[PDB]
Amino acid sequence: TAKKFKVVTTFTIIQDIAQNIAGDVAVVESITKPGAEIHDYQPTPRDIVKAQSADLILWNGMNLERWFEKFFESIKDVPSAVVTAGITPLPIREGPYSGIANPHAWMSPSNALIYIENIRKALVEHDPAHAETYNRNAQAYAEKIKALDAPLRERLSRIPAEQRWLVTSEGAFSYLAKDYGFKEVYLWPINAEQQGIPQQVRHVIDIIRENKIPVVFSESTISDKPAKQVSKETGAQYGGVLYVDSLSGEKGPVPTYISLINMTVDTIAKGF
Ligand SMILES: [Zn+2]
Ligand SMILES: [Zn+2]
Ligand SMILES: [Zn+2]
Ligand SMILES: [Zn+2]
Ligand SMILES: [Zn+2]
Ligand SMILES: [Zn+2]
Repeated sequence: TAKKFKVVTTFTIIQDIAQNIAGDVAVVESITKPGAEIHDYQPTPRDIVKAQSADLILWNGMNLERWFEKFFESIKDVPSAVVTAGITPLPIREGPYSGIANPHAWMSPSNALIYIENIRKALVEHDPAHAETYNRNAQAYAEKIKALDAPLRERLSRIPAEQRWLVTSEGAFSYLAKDYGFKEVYLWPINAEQQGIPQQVRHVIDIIRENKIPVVFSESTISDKPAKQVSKETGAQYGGVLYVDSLSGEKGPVPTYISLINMTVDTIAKGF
């Protein structure tokens, strides 16, 4: 037990999944901090030194981290791995990124099994002295993820099909909405600098008309104001905050990936 194998991830969700696979035999750190916007994060010099100190770097791919490839050019002799390998992307459906992969694949718990296997495989490949701990921890964590499916569906089972509309600010929930039979509506399709600020807001306020959607949400790394506005101009309650792009701090409501899924579904459910 000298200095432990060091893994650096781009953001907090991957950090928590990887630390569950690593257990005590490896140290997993995230480049972005809890609460920080991850799509257009601007790396600092201290971020370079952190990534350069790693034995292995994990990132999402599906162009989630618009900043990563340019950043990674400053890192030498450190292998990286894309943890969404083998996931089939859902395309973005409107706006200037229409047709690009929707990168929020981790919001489907069945996809998280694929994240887990990609991370396990990378850990075993580059740290083979601990292949037994990594292989045991991954199987145990995959079983925790599989166990979520029944309580999650049961928690949402009081909402009838026609009523299952999920109205959020970022369209970050397409993978979760597909898994649990929700229709998605959103103020913008993916976080970015962009136009369409008030026109999608009026188009969303539209769809809330004929479907009498009762509740709309925001998310933890972006401004809650546009959702709160939509709630004002309609009769819909503001139900947010949902979690997708970041965990909370270790003492906050959402310190782990499992707590992020459970609490996001729980908040949708109570919103209805
Ligand atoms: Zn050891
Ligand atoms: Zn080691
Ligand atoms: Zn490798
Ligand atoms: Zn043993
Ligand atoms: Zn739309
Ligand atoms: Zn996002």
